[PDB]
Amino acid sequence: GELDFEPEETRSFMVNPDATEETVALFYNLKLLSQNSFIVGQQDAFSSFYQDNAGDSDIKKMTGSDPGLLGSDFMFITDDLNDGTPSNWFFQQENQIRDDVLRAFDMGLVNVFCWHFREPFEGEHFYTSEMTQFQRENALKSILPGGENHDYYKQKLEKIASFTKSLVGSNGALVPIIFRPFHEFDGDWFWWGQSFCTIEEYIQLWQFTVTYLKNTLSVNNMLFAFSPDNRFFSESEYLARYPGDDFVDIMGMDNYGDFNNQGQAGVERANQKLKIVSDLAEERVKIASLTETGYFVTLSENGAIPGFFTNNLFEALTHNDVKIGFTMFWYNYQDTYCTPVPGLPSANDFMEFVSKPEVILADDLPEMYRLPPN
Repeated sequence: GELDFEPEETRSFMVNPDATEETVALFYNLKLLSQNSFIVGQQDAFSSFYQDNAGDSDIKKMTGSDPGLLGSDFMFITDDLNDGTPSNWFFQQENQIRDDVLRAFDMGLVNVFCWHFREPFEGEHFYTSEMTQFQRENALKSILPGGENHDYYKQKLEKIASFTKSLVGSNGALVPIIFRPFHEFDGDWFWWGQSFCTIEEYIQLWQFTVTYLKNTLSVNNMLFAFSPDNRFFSESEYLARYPGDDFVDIMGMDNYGDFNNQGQAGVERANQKLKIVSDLAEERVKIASLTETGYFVTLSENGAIPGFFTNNLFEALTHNDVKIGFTMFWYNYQDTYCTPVPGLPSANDFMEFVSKPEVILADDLPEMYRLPPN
């Protein structure tokens, strides 16, 4: 693979040119490997398992290798009831997340965090179907400067910052994380969604958040990822609520709908939308990504899609010279899986997929946190 800039210049293409050396290396190495390959990871790979069969990650049970990327969530870390102490269940979750992230970094994996941020008035729900009309219509407005919950929101960012700056690997370096907040904002299922705020409000929230974390709180081990769901067909629509090249490192999208038993038509839609992201990332010197995907199987309800991984997902990720740094599956949980373990339908198909040269799991990860010389 080849890039149009030298490693030593990477800082000039980053939201935070003062990032730690390992965070700069992560940006460079993701951009470089995206020319012809991509990392595959999974949300909660070290703590959430099909049928709660704990031990190795399900991807390692299946393939023999851990995933190349671990997804985690700030949800429990920012809960109103997380008091930081050992008896507290939310703190126990925070500590387990921290241990899994440090384990991932020590093994060389990439770490991505999303944030299922419970709305600020009562702190109980992030899904709009579960909150009141008043909460839906006013949650995001209330956290902007001038909003009645703005100081509350600053305190949540301060907790994200203190957690993030606490992540020290076994090598003594801070763990770089990709932070992907306010995702899927083109849908209506979260309170930061498009029916509940204007374009200007969403962009103001994004810019305030990046600047407060990077500048006020001096968080230097973070890359920033922007990701709608799949509700666009053009560059202009993808960019509708984009906060600007000074505020985004990773251009992502989430896509389950085009894979949900939609045939080759859905595969084509998924590839076309990812190509838009990939084209914009090439033009703006960003990293592109399919930040969430999967086809969820619950054997008492539905079955696997024949050739899903090899013929559907892989084709969408590669056809027409798509360039992405990584993709991530959602978690496996109880009787529902989106990556198989041995003996389940889609296991062979998954093996064929992960054997493709483009796919990078833990065993074939580059040294992502070392910058090569010029």
